[PDB]
Amino acid sequence: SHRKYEAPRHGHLGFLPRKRAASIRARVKAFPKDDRSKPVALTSFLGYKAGMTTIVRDLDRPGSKFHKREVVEAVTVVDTPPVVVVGVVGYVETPRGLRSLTTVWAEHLSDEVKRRFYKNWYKSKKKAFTKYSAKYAQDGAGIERELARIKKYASVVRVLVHTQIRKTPLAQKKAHLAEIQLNGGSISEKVDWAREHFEKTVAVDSVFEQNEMIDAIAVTKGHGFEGVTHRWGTKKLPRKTHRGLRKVACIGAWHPAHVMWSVARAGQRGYHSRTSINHKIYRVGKGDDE
Amino acid sequence: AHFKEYQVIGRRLPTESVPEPKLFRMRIFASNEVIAKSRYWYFLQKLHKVKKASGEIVSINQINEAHPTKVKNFGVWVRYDSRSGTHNMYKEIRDVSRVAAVETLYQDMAARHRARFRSIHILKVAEIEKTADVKRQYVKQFLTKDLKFPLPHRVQKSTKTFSYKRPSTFY
Amino acid sequence: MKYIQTEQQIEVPEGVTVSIKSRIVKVVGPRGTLTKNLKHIDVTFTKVNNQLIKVAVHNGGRKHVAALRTVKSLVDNMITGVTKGYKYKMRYVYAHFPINVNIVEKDGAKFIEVRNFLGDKKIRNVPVRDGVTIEFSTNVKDEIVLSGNSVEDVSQNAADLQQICRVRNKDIRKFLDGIYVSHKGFITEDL
Amino acid sequence: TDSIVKASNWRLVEVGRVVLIKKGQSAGKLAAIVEIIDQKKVLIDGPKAGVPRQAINLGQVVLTPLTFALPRGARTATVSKKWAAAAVCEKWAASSWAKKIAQRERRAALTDFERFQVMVLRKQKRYTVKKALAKA
Amino acid sequence: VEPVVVIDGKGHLVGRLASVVAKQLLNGQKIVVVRAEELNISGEFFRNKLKYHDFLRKATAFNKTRGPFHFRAPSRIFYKALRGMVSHKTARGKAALERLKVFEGIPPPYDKKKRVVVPQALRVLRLKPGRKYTTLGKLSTSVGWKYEDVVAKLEAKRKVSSAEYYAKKRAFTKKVASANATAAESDVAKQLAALGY
Amino acid sequence: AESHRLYVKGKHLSYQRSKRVNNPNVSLIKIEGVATPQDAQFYLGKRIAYVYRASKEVRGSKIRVMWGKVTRTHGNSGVVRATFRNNLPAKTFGASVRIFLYPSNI
RNA sequence: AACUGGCGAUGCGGGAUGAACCGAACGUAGAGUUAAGGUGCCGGAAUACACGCUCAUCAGACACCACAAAAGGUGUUAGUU
RNA sequence: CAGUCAAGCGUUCAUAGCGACAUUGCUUUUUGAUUCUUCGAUGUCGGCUCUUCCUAUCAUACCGAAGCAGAAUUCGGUAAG
RNA sequence: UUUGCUCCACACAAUAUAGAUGGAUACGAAUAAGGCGUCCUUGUGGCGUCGCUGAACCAUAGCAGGCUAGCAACGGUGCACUUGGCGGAAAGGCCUUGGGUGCUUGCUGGCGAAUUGCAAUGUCAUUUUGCGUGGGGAUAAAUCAUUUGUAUACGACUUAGA
Repeated sequence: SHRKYEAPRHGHLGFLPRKRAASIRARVKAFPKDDRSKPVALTSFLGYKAGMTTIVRDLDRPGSKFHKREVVEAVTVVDTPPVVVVGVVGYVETPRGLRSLTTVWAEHLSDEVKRRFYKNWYKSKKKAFTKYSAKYAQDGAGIERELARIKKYASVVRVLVHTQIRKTPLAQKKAHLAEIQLNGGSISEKVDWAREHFEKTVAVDSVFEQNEMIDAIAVTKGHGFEGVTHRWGTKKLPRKTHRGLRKVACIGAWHPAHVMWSVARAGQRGYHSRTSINHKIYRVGKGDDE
Repeated sequence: AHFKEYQVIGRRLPTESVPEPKLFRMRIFASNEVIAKSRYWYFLQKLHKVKKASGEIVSINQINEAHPTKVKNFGVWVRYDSRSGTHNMYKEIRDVSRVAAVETLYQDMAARHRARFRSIHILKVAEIEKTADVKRQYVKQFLTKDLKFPLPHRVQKSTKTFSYKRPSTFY
Repeated sequence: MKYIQTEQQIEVPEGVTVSIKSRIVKVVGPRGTLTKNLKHIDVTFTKVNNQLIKVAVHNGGRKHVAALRTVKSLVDNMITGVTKGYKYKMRYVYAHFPINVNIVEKDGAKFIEVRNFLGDKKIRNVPVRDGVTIEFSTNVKDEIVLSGNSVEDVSQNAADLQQICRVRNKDIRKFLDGIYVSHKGFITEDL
Repeated sequence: TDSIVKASNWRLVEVGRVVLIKKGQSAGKLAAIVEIIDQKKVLIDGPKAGVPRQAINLGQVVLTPLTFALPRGARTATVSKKWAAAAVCEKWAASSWAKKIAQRERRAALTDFERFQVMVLRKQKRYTVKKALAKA
Repeated sequence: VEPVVVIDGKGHLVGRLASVVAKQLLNGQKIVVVRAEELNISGEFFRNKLKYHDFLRKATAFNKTRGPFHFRAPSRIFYKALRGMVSHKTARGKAALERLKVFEGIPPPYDKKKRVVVPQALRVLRLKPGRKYTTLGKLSTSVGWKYEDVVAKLEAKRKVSSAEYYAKKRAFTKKVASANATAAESDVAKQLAALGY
Repeated sequence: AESHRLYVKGKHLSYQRSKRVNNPNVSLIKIEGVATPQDAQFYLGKRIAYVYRASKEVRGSKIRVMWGKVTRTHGNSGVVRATFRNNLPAKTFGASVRIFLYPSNI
């Protein structure tokens, strides 16, 4: 028979599976649509979430009861030391999707960015990009060829960048390496931009301007194995419940003779990849500035 | 099958009260001679008080088209049973022989009324040769003077599965 | 029944030319050039004397002999739009709120904008197709004239105006407000 | 200027239309459409070529470009007379379609020795042609 | 008969072509199908779109990752049609589907090679004129296939290259014919003609 | 010449079968080039060989042959029925067999 | 309940699948021929040959059997007065 | 639960909305009839909890109709998001 | 940690081929229309011609293709070098300048074939791997353990550590 009283289902089925994300660093699943007219620009930056604080600002909303009145607002501070450009990637579009045809790296790579490629860094010969550096050190001996390949092909160009973990006050010493898509001009112009910025450090103000509405992509806080009551927010069973109350009582009907995917079950909570949109930049503050 | 037209003459069994009965005749379109005799007795049972036991068949002779290589108009009066009732209808065919006209009439009734062989009585087939007696438009269409038409979109059946040029439907 | 041959003779005015490839029809006249694809009809054409063209269907059904005369009328429409032009006159109907209709050019597009229809703050923007000219007809109050060669484009623009001036949530038998096509004629009639 | 429409003419089936029988006893002989029974069948006759006078489907015959004057429903004698007067068989054999049929028959009727001879002559002609290609 | 047979899928009815190709694969023929975005299905686009939506509605209730996997690309649609006609759960059927290959457009291994057609599966020959039909690329885009524009772009590029090749081939053929006109009509040509060739 | 073949190619299609029962004793062969029984009649009685290769050498050769004969015609489409001294292994469905031109009647 | 034929007690070919339907009843094999049913592919066997009718934004597709009705439609076909 | 017909109701007006006398159906959610499975046992009422599905749609989206001037309503369509 | 590892070539040895036996031989679009030539007012044009199947086209003669000679024959073709490009959809293939060498059945010759005995696929194509030879080329990391806590039931995971 039917449900006696209608209630909305617990949880969102579009955020499934509620498993641990593949890594700490959440990737940009999709970049802004490309427009050739706009200048070549980074579409992303990498920061380290430091903490939250409070700001007070005069709200300007013509019609709210708090128009031209002070409002207190929570804010998040992301420490964003300038990220170094090391290498670029070209993506040729195929009837199976975007495929990277080649990746050209920079002449010299930072010790943190090779620590990224290592795991037992101290017990290592640090042989990393040594033969690539030998391939380098000339005008176009083997680098102008790869750049010309990316110019002739690779309708989508992404630049490889890494964070300055040493500047950031953590204990990691292992830079975070990522790609940011260049979303302006021609493919040749994007490759020109990447070449010019090889081994150059880009600051956050160049890409993000105040009062912008940006997205944050990150892996949420992990909370380990969780019961269904907190993992899905299901109703708690009454106090006099034998064998437990932080559970879902009926996890399925007799038929189909299976537990459905849409029934709430205990497991890992948190440490999921998330992309949360429409966060307003309240300030872009400079480090070299008391 | 290939229908043939038969003349079947049969009579009642002669009795000593009065010998030599009236010796009725019929034209029957049938696959062969056994079916011709069977249909003759069917229609004679429908008409007169006689049956195969009470009568005999004195002659069966298959009749040929007088000129089986000349095109004529054939008016066919039929009666047939539907799923609801019995109806008399009149169709006409362009053909070279009455047997082929009747065969194509049988196919026609099957296709246009789902009327099977059992539920069809060919009342009459009349060979009409003059125009202005052809009443159906789907025949007067081909009695048009100096008629010529093309056959657009020729489809050529191939023997091999794979072809190495794209086809043409030109004629 | 499969009629063996159905043919209609279309007449070509002395001032125009018809170029009929496989099934692309191009009519050229004083007013311009009008093209139409017809690869969906499966008809045949035969030029006769530069002034008659016979459209024919061989062994066509009822639904085919219908389309034959349909394409005949369509080609006559292209010819008439290339010789005389098509003019559609629409009147404004409004009980209390005056309908205010003008032309704007956003990025060079000649949109028609309607304001104060039943006195609402919404702006009703309709685009204008290729080859369609809008004239705000003086000498008669609240008239808009849509003129061109392609009768399909002209009549479809007029239909857009009519279908953008719809009234909702009201008894449309009493709220007769709207922009209605009152005249469907030729541009150069009685030349 | 002048209106242009592609003629779009394709081998009308009509009285006097010369056809090439595709399947059956004849299967490769010429006949004349004597009468048109229907959109799908015609009375044909092939008296010179050896096709008997008969009613056939238009599917069984292939219309040829040839056509000679013929009264509708003319008897076999008249069909043969008009066919011989118009010399239909000769102007058929002159065509590249009849010549293709004849060439096909000849190539099929070649023997093994004649296939070897074809190979030898092919080699000689290939040598001379491939020499003329570079020398011209 | 051939090592690999490559079929231009353009203008082919999907079911007839799949039946033909399945029979060939079971008989032991390696087959590549190209231009699967240009395959045809009889009936209106709305009709076949509703058919695909009835296909989409079917999924294992308790886990959709177990249910029927509704593939969207035209090549994968043709492959599903053919897998229906091959007994794919046995080793023989697995071998036949291993012999089959199907693509969108014409990849580099095959744009340089001859492409054939299957007349008993061609829409122009098989469908009665006037009947509506759909194109597999249009249907695939409507049901969620993401690469119609990429395929069309690369198809235009390949067609341009192939048209240049055809112009070059015609130039070479005209030149050889004009230059061997002299060497033709010779004694050897007369003997070859009289002996059939 | 570089072509030495003296046999016609054929495919071993399947066994003689109904819907749900096969008979491994009689195989069905499609001679490549034949599409009608009237043309398959030429191959009635001709020898057929399935030639395969095994990694182990038995009598001086790594190639093994199973011999058979065309018995009759099968169907309307030029397929014929063949019988072999050993039934074909059934892994050879769609494999290549050699139809020799002997015993000859030309 | 009546007559008969069956299943029970019986496999085999067909009806996808079924105790009863269809065909046909059974020793172990071989060749040929067929029944009922089928011959696009699964699947052995004609994408056979004919004449039509049908286009369905829930087509239809083979007896038992696995459903559909009254009433309607210038859809289209044939026909009567 | 839904149809067909149409004597009447609806100021006149069968069919806006209804609709008698009759008649055709669908469904298996709020009853029987039967006794095929289960009596070497399939844990029965209701509630609580939770998921999913159907549509014969209460609300919401967009529409058509009215005895729809507006407001509010009523009758239907696509529609189970 | 006596030649560990990669690339090229070939003294061999081994396991097998979903099945070599001359060639997967490339325009596109249309089909109630096209292809190929030619002419121009270069266009949806005029003219000619073709199709009606690949029954085509290429390649095909020589000990599974031998050894030697000649003749209008400087054209075909294999190998191996070099040269200029083209090809990113899965390019991994397609053209091209030039120098050597082999053959040529384009035409005419000389010699050999046997005996596998009257057929027996009568062994000639690879897909990998192993073991060696001779010519080059570069001399890493991961895991455990310790640590960490942006992580965690345990695994797994951010991290650090000469």
